[PDB]
Amino acid sequence: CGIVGAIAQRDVAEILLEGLRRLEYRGYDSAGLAVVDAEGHMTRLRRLGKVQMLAQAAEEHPLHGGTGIAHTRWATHGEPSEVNAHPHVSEHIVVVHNGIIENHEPLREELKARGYTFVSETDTEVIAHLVNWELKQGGTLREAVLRAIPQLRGAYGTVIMDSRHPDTLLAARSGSPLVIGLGMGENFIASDQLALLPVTRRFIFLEEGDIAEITRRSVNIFDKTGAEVKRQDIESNLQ
Amino acid sequence: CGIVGAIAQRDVAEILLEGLRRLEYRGYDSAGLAVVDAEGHMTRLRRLGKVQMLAQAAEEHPLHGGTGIAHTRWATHGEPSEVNAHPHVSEHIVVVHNGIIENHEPLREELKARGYTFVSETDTEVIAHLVNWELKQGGTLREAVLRAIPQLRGAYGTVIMDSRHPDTLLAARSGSPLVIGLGMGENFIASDQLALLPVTRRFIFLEEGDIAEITRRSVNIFDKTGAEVKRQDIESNL
Ligand SMILES: N[C@@H](CCC(=O)O)C(=O)O
Ligand SMILES: N[C@@H](CCC(=O)O)C(=O)O
Ligand code: NA
Ligand code: NA
Repeated sequence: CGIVGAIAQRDVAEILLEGLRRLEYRGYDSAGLAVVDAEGHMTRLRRLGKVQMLAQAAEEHPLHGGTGIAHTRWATHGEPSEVNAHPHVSEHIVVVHNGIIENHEPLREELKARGYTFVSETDTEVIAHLVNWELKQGGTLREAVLRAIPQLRGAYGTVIMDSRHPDTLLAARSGSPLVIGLGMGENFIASDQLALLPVTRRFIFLEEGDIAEITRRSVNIFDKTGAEVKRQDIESNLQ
Repeated sequence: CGIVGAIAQRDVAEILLEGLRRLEYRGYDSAGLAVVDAEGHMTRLRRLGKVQMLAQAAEEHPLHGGTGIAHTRWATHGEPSEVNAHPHVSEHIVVVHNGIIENHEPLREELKARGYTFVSETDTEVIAHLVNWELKQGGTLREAVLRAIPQLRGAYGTVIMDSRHPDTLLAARSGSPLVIGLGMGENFIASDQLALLPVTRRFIFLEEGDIAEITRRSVNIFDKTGAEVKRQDIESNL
């Protein structure tokens, strides 16, 4: 239900937690985050419960790394539990997701035949294993995500990262909002601009069907056929 | 003329240079910056001429480090030259300064007598040598600055760092404006809030006579008797 992501030189865990504090929708049930450092070391922490519980856990095990994604969940598929909380993983592929993957069943079956173990009951987890699958077929994360997204049906927003290549985040808007926040030598993404105001006031709103490749220094947006599209940045005057 | 400073986890050179670009409208003859990394390695680059010239040189000497100060100068003491541009140094003490130190002559002679060599013709350089002097007497950078400031007369603002302890910046407002910009796990300072808008919208204005010690995580403000004062932070989108 709430997504925040960041790709920066500085540690982003505190920015992600502050973003989640700004995305605490009535009835959400769990929260989690994953950060990866420059050497590809990933730390993921999830909790059934409130962002404050996650924040307290993060205080104990300080999470270093300039690339990360975080999520508050409002469960639709799978009961609230830490196992089902986001980020979900498929080895090096880490995903957070808002909305629903309608065709999760057939997809889950295909991936199971490809040798993938599902550990959660969520529709989300199919996104992770599928991008893992596509990436195995060769190409960059952007290319794999371009192949993946058409296979997914439903109303969703997702941000994906590959812990082996922590210099890029991929994001796709396909029935649920996402907005990019532009920083200086760092970039952010959230499902609501309100999450990002502490660190930037300049935004690019993704449009329906947009897939964005975000690095510390560049934002490149494409549609599903892989065509590059131009989206305007705007300065927000909200406090 | 324009001052920008930053103390962050990320490299700050780009933020400093952008801050200077935002200050060019005030006019200036030279500009410079200094950044220090976590290990105390200081890189200083100065140019007679435009910020764009400095930014170009920075592109060849990519400056790494999370603590730094930068300045555009409008010369009052000493002709425009790279030697007279700030930041000025005294070994590990590095200073940028707006305004004038009216009593620079007596202090310069005093510090010359004390063994310092002045490389520049600026009043500014006395600040660097004086803080270096006071620090030799013992204490923290904050303590040394508290002892230095009362010796200076003039209408000025200054930001000071010690490359040996890159986790703190000291700033003193004594007749020329300075504003702190509050970030998340980083803090900034400038002579004009316009310099800081790209990175934050929350500010604390230093009041006359305030001496601030700024770290990545905290801002502690004192008066000249060393008393802690509380200043209000305000949000200001321009
Ligand atoms: N359907 C996903 C995401 C729900 C949401 O948008 O929070 C889940 O149940 O985990
Ligand atoms: N008096 C100092 C500072 C001038 C300024 O405020 O730019 C100098 O001449 O370098
Ligand atoms: Na869709
Ligand atoms: Na004064």
